[PDB]
Amino acid sequence: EMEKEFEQIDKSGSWAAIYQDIRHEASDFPCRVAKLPKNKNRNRYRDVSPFDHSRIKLHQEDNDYINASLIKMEEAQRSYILTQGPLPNTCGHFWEMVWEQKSRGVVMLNRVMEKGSLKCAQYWPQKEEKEMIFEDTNLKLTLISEDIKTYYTVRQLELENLTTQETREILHFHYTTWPDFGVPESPASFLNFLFKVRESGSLSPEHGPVVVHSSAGIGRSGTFCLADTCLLLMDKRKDPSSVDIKKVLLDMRKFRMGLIQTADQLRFSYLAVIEGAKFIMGDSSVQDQWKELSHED
Ligand SMILES: N[C@@H](Cc1ccc(OP(=O)(O)O)cc1)C(=O)O
Repeated sequence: EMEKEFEQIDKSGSWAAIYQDIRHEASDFPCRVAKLPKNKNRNRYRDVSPFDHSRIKLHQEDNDYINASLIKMEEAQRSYILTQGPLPNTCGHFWEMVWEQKSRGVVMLNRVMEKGSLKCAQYWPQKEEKEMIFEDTNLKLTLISEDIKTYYTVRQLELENLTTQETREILHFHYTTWPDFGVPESPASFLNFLFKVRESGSLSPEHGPVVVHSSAGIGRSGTFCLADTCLLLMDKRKDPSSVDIKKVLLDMRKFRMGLIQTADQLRFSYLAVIEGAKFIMGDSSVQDQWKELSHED
């Protein structure tokens, strides 16, 4: 059980060590392209890059680079694209990637401004009268409507390939209360938000991979993804005990570096998967409790 392990680590107060071990066993693949001099201004953080093997390639004959990675979870049969918070010169690229990869949803786990600094460009329109047109990638983006809650907002955006005039609806799930390098207020609010994304179809296989991002695209992003895959893995068999969280986090780190930034985010991942397992096991009432506990309205 992950719960027995949880209790053992907790009793022994060894989340730091456990996490140092993950950091030490994590894959290390080259990030040659991320490091090319022509891509310097396309990376927000010097120490956070996409491995070449899993990076998302833009279909432009100019510079196909974007700081984004495809986390392809074989056994769980679910993919996600983790990316950094778009920079002012990479918002067109970001939306280009969304169009090309056929994503239906974008999960934003950070705020534009955090800790007195700009952690991500304002890459989507905050009002409907004012659409965005990314000239470099020939795309148009319009806010259609938004549903603001206490700690998150869900937006319905319309993305148009100005070249073909094809149009797509993109859902934007914005978690506005998760501290950079922190953990959510409670498993309840996080699971409530996670099920909002799930219930939307965004995570479905009929669509391209959902784009998940934070500021670096690894801390809060990794946390979100780890919990989801773990819950999906136990869902296929209705067997929470067959899931090894550390092992799952490690398979994910083969696709992108630094997934889950602190020992507490790791600990929070366990709490979230343990609590979410109640639902997986047939107690669907727990979903209503998360809503309550979340205090979304
Ligand atoms: N380690 C760098 C870059 C970094 C930023 C954010 C971060 O987490 P998040 O993916 O959750 O935005 C991880 C790393 C920083 O501390 O500024």
